[PDB]
Amino acid sequence: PNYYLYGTVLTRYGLASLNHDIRRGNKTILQKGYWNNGKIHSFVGSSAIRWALRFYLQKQGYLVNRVWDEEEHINRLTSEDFDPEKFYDDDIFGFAL
RNA sequence: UUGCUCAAGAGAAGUCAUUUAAUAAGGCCACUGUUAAACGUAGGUGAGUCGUGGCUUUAUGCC
Repeated sequence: PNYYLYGTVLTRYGLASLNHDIRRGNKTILQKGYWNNGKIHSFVGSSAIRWALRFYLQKQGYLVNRVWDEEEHINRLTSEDFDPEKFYDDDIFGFAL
């Protein structure tokens, strides 16, 4: 049967400066917009969280097609052809060429 | 003085009276703009009115 895992996770309190918007001028301003009650809330992109999850998968030793160098800051592909059967990355996050 | 010399085709008259291009018609039925992504890191400003009034020590600032 089809099974789904939905979840809302709440992070710990602290100072935050993540996923900044365009660094126009000298300021590095946050990614902010409207939320409930019509007040301004700061946002963090979901692509960053997906990248963090993929990096966790890579660091834990699971076989992933995309590998982060952590030194040259370049993403390298283990195999040009995407194989979701073998790679955790392709199975979970999908792919598109 | 020219086969010439002169020489009005002239006077008057409504193309009129009447007539629906009318009756009827669905541009209709179907369509995902699908799939993937770290913001990394450095780019600026245009425009009035004129002589103390409630607080506060003139002071000097609030409305």
